[PDB]
Amino acid sequence: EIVLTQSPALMAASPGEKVTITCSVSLSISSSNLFWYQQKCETSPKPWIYGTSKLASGVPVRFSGSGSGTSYSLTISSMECEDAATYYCQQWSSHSFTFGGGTKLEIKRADAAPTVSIFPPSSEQLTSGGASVVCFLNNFYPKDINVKWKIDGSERQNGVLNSWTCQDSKDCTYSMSSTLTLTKDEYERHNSYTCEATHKTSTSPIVKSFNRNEC
Amino acid sequence: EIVLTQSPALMAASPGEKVTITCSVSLSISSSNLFWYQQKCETSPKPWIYGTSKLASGVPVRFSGSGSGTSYSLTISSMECEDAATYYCQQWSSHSFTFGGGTKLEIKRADAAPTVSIFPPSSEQLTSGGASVVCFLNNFYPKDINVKWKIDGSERQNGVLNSWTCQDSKDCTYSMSSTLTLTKDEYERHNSYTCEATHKTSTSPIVKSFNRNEC
Amino acid sequence: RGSHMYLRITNIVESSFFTKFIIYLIVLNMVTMMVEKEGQSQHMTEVLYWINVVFIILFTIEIILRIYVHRISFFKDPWSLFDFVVVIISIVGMFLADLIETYFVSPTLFRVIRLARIGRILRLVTAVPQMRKIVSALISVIPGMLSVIALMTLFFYIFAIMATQLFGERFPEWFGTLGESFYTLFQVMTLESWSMGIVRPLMEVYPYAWVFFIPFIFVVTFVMINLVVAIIVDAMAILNQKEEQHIIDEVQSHEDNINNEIIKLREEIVE
Amino acid sequence: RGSHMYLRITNIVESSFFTKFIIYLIVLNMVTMMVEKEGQSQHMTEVLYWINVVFIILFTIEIILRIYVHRISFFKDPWSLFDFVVVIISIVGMFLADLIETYFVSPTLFRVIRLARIGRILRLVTAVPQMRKIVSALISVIPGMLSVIALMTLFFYIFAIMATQLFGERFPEWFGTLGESFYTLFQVMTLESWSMGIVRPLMEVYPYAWVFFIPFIFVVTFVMINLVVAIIVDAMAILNQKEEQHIIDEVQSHEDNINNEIIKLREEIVE
Amino acid sequence: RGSHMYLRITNIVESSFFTKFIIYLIVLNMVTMMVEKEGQSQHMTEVLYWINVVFIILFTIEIILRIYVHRISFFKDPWSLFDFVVVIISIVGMFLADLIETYFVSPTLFRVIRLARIGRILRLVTAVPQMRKIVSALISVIPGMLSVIALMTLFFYIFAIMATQLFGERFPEWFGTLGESFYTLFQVMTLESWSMGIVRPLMEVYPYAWVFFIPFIFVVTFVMINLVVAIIVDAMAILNQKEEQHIIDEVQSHEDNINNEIIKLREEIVE
Amino acid sequence: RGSHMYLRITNIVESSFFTKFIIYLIVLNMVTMMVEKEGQSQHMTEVLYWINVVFIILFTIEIILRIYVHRISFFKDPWSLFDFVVVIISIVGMFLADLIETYFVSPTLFRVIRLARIGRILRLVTAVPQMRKIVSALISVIPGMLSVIALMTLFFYIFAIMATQLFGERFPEWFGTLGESFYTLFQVMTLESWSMGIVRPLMEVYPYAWVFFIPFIFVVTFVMINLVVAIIVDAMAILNQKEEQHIIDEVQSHEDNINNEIIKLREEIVE
Amino acid sequence: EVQLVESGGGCVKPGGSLKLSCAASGFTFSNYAMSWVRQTPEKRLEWVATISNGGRYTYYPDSVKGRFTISRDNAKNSLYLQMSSLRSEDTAMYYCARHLYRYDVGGALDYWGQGTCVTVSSAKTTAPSVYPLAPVCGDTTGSSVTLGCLVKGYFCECPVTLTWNSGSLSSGVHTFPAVLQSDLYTLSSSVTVTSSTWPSQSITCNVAHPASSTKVDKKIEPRG
Amino acid sequence: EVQLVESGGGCVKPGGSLKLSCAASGFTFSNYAMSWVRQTPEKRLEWVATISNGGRYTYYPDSVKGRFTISRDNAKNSLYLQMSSLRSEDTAMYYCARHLYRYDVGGALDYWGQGTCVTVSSAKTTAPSVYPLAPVCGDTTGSSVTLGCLVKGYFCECPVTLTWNSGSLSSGVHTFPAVLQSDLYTLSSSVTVTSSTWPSQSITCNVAHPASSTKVDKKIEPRG
Repeated sequence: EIVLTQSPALMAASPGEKVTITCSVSLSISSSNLFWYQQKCETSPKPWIYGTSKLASGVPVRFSGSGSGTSYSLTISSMECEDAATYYCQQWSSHSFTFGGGTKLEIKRADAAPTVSIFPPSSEQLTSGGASVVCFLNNFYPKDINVKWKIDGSERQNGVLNSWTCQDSKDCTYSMSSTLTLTKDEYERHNSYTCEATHKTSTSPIVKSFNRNEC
Repeated sequence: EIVLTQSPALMAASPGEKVTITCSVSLSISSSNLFWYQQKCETSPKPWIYGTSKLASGVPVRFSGSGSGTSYSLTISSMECEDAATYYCQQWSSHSFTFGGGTKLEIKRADAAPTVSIFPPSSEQLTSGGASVVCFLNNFYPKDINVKWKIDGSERQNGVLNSWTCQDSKDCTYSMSSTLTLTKDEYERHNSYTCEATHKTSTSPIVKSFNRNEC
Repeated sequence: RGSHMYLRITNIVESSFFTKFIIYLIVLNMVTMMVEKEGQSQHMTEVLYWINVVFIILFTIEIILRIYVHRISFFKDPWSLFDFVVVIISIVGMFLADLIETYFVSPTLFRVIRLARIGRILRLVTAVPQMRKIVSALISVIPGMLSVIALMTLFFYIFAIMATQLFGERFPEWFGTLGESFYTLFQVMTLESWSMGIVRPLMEVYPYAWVFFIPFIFVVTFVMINLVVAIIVDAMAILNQKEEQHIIDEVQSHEDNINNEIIKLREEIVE
Repeated sequence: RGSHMYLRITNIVESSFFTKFIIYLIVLNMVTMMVEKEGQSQHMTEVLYWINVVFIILFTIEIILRIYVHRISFFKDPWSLFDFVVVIISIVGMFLADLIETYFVSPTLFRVIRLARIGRILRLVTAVPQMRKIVSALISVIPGMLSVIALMTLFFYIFAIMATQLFGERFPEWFGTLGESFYTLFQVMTLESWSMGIVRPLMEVYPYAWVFFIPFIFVVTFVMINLVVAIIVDAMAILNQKEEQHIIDEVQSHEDNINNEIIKLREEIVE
Repeated sequence: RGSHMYLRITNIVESSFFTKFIIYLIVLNMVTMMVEKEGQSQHMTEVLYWINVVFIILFTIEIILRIYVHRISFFKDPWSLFDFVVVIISIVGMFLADLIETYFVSPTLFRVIRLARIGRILRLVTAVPQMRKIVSALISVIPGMLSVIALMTLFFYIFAIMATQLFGERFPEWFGTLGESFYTLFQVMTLESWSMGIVRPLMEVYPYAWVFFIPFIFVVTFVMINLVVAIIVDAMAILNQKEEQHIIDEVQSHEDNINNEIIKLREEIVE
Repeated sequence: RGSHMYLRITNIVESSFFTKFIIYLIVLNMVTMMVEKEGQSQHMTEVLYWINVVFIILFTIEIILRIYVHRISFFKDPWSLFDFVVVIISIVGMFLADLIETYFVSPTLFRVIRLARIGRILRLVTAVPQMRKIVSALISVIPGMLSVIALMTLFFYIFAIMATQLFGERFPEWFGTLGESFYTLFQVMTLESWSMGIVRPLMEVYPYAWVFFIPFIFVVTFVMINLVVAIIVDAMAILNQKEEQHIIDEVQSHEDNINNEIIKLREEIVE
Repeated sequence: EVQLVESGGGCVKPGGSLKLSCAASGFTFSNYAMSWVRQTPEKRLEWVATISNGGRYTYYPDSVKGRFTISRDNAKNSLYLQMSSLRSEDTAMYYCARHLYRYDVGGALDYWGQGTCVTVSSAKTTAPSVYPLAPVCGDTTGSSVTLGCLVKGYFCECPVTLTWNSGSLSSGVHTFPAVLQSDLYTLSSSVTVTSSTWPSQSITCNVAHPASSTKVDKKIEPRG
Repeated sequence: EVQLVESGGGCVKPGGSLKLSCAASGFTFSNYAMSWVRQTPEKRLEWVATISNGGRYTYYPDSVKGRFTISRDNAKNSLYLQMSSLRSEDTAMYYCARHLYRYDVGGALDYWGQGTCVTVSSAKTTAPSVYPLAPVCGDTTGSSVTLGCLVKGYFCECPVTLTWNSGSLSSGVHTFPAVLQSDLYTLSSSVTVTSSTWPSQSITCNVAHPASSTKVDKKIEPRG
């Protein structure tokens, strides 16, 4: 019934920056009735601020909240990698809970070069009638990365598939997998394979590669 | 302060027999203050009767208890293999709990012949400087069994070791292991090994055996 | 014979013997209603059937006797009127309840026809003169309370409206409707778990909820106090009115004793 | 006409008919305020709007009539003054509350303007003569309580200071501030969960906490008893004062009856 | 000697000294019954044995003295009769309880023979004249309550029958038998957890259960109020009856003072 | 000058002005004791120090004035004696508490020296004549209660002995010692959680525990009722004694008015 | 601990019906109102039902009124959501959540369960083809080696689980979100380990897909 | 569920000191008195301490008076037994147990924890040598085969644990009670399985001996 809008939808804050995210309410509400939640990657939301400003039990005192009426905010005085999460504001009125859209905090960590690994299919997939060559790119940063698949010289991007982890909240590096799915023969009549992973740390691509006559 | 004595210490009841076990108290006590517990093999005791006669929640109604003053009893109207357990009476007075010695119900199941298996050491024990030949006797009944160890013709009982499970409460068969521990060379200069397991089902011993030139 | 038999029968029905006799019959019937138990012998049930039949016919002739003496006045004494109703209900509860339940079958009647038992307990009030006295005394207090009971009911209605609007949005199990609020305010009036059970949980959400319920407690306690004080001073007024007049009567006795002589004291001068 | 119409209109407004007529109008309006429900037809809402408009104009002419008869005295009877305020509020609550809430918008007014409903309930006290009587009786008791209520409040303040200082360091939800302590001591005075909920948990930490709260209970119970006894003996004093004078008046009647003859009894000797 | 020694001994036993002396002996014996403790020295136990032996012989001669003066009347004053019983029990409790428990051995006697202690506490009522006065005053109130206590008991029985039949099928721990129901209704009468503990759980299953218990509360509260009011107005009747007669006595004094002169006022005319 | 200055100063100290003046000084000092807060400015603390110093010297000259007028009688009025003690304590609490706590250092004194604050609150009773009146009235009721309070205390002791022996073996947290049992029986007397919290858990183990506590409740409730009734009828006796004599006085006035004429009515015959 | 665990979920057809169950522990369940909250795949949170602490009052948005029914059993300490006429809109993670305040049917949700997925879809439920990713014969430096597991061709997002060596490898693991191919999901996971545990069957990819009753424990065998 | 879990235990020297801990769940811990009960190696049960529900009263037999001290924290929902001047008499399984009735410090013990072992002994704590029992090369009929695990040379009876294939083999298992050799325990276990899981490392003997901080997961490899 009451919509909550959050700004920005994504924020990229340095470690040690003061961070502020805003929740705007389509009607004036009591500050006792606005709440904040933190959701980490693929876990349930956790309460974070009770009313506008009372931190939940165990929330680092670097967090604070302030606001009244139609406008509210959550602040971090100095962001840490454990703060990288989506934050939802929430209100209750009438007999309905409504939530804000969430704000995802990216923490702009320092760089890391991708540890790149590559895998031909196990013969179980060949006996399943096909192939999927896989490339892994662990603990890189930033998220922005190009993965690039060549198969006996020519690129064959037609079957490329990509999935990223979130910022792992261990050190906030990203990890990625890349897969090129192929037919039975599009594997068995080609020999040399590469994921030409080029990254912000590595304008020379890592070009992790294998040959298919040996294994 | 008040001793509880239980009779018998062991009882061997057929399936379907009415069973009665007695708890005798060195002083008259209130029937509200005498309790019974059932302990299965290597689990904690469970309450079984509250006061002299009120069954605990989930106790089969084939159980009953009766008594007063200095003498109390627990009865099973028709014993089942799941009843094979130790039963403890207990009282409380002054500010002390006291327990009876327990009565172990054996259930005299029908026979079963031992499935006999035998094992030479793995070379890890040989590199540990010794040997232990092991014999297993699974799902036999009764408990009474002779295990008998010969090592190139002669018996060498000097290192025989035996351990029995209880009645397994799955079907109330017994299982046993037997071990003969030997020096490094008392293995390596002898070839033929046997546990001459003879049992009430098997006046011909099972003589499960191996030779040591092959493995 | 005739009106002389009526003169004879009145001197029985109004006797202290007949009054006491019926009291013991009620006590004995009440005792028999304690020995019954679903888990009993069939022959015990048969014997109790015959005994309870004896009681119902024996109280039936009592009612007929009392009607025959008191006649037009019997159906006007509320006590005799109650005893008549209870005899009628107890006939139904033993010779037509089966004929009722066998057609208008309902699981309520197995619980409603208990009323034939409860009514025969209440006869122990109606028969005992000391119990009629105390019950009529208690009933006579009720008319004097009606204005303060009406006041309390109106205050409760006002607070129930407010409590529903203030707290019922978030604590509906306590205030979500006018009937929820009436019940919860009655609990609070009895002071039963009023703080730990109701108001402290409310103040987790409604910090000033104490500003509602503590003034409420004062109001209902003050009205309850004055209700009880009114009953005290009413009963005392009934007393003092008698003490007052007895003193006036003796003052007027003294008026008579003296002034009837002050009359003589002038005609005694005529000699 | 003129003062003869005033003489005519007074004989209407002060009539028992007009008094009773207005009571039924209040009861009917109170009933209509029960049938309203957010979940209702628009046409039912329109009909209830017209009906409530009929009531507000009908009570408006009643107020004007009462002002026209009682005039300068109308604005001095607290009962007539209350009825006037309620009519004014009930006009605002139906023809200007929208004009208010559309500018001074606040989520309190959706809860405060309920007062127009609550006020019209209270007219059922003001109109009924028996209810004015009981309410004025209750109010007249309040001045006599003020000294003992002030004493109880001062004792509460003293204990609230001590209980905050003794227990508020470790039980802040109960004693951490003077206002917490005032509330918890009021709970203890009502005996509500006083031991299992407060003092036994306190004695987990403060073994002699019973030495605080049990003397507190004795003090507040003793003051509450004497408060109620004072109300009883005050009301009895109002009675006994009348019995006393009625006896004196009859003693002085007897004084008259005799001494006016003791005069004659000497001039009757002159013959 | 003889009746002159009896005349001498009466002037001792009925003295204010002997009355006070025995009170202090009871207080000292009561104090010694506080210092005893299972965990004490054997020699302390021996010394306390001798001290308690001194008390029992000293109260024994007191009883014999009181019997020797009051004789046939001693065994008719309930107070002297109680003191005699307590001395007899206290002899048994120290020189035959072993001979009893060594044969009629029972774990009740270790709890029942406490009665010899409790009885010697109660002598502190019997000896103190102010305590006999207050206890006889309290006992004298009991006969006036019997009719209203009987009424309350009958109402409780009626509700206990109904509550067992209505709720005992599913809440047997509260209503499953007549004795469960009697206990739970007594809890409800005391208002103890009546809503949060009983009736709200009941209304989880029986929504209209409030229609049973709230009328029950009104009935038992109303009967309790009238029970207390009866005690008040009875005690006031005992007062007012005296004020009344003292006024009549002075009216009859004034009757004497005047009418004995209205006699003279005619013979004074004979001259 | 001299005794004429004493005559002047008495007409000040006993004036209604001086009485009222000191009341307002207490109220203002009590208000200043509310504005203090640990979390405050150092300069606010300095200002409050000077203000509180002004109060203590200003009440000091009040005490000296009252001593100078009332002299030997000042140290005999309990009210003036209390005010003197409070001034002495409040001097210690501001000019020697540091000198005390700096040597006899104890974490109790940070809690005990609060007494200087509490005493200055209680002066609001001692100064206000209406509050002295109500407090002396309440105190005067206490002597009449002592016999029934002693009776209740003895009953509690008897039940505490029995409850310790019956239930304390297995419920020591409630009855394991005489002091546990005294506290739990006091909770039961207040009816606080008496059934759900105490007796129902007991009856899990001691089925007949109801036979102890329900008779206990009846006894303590009956004694509490008669305690309150005694206070009512005592206060009424103080009233009725006056009504009685005022009627007798007017009967004796009427005795005078008439009999002094019945004297004349015979000497009037001598002519 | 206060704990909530949701159960039920998995695939349904449109128009289908499903009952979620939540088990409560570590608190007096009957003292608290309870809510169900959706999280849709674009991670928008949406509250879908509330029930009072005694169960006598229930609240819903108009998105689910009459389709859903919240219920509770205060003796079983369990909370239920019946769902009916299910639609692709209802594809979400459903969280059971406790209210911050006792008896309060509003305010905030202080504890949330782990959730259960619901996938309202026509498409055929299918089992994961699980393929080892044996590392390249090459540098293979043994001081560390990257190992992988490929979990392919299943449908519905979850309930699904992957684990390495029964969870002893609770480190060095990076599990990648499932992503569609042609109507079918592909998931994969990476673990990097020292040769002190590889080559051996100790590197088991423990993976389960209860939506197709499927579990396997494939081994990342040494390549050759 | 009502649950109790004891913790602490293991080996101590005579005269040593040890604190047992019991964690309570699923009931109002502060409403109940709690007891500790020994079970000595000859399986005699012996109650050793009781504490009232508020902790204010504690009870002991004269076998342990002054040596033991029972305590509780009603906020942590935890029960403790401090033990001191420990003797070989005190070698037992110790059970934490709840009383049948609330506040009752007597009566009966309605729920018992799993127990913790205490081994008051001078002898040196030692780790289990765990040897596979690879089956004989012979009949080996594959339709079933007996497999074994040998757990040898450790000291103190428990805490010890053995498990087959992380508990997936919750059937066909027979674990034999530990028995002394020369001052050292030998334990063994048997599992009989169809060749549908053997030969493979799936037959892992999962065994642990926390009293020597020891865990291993040895494989019953095919014999040759």
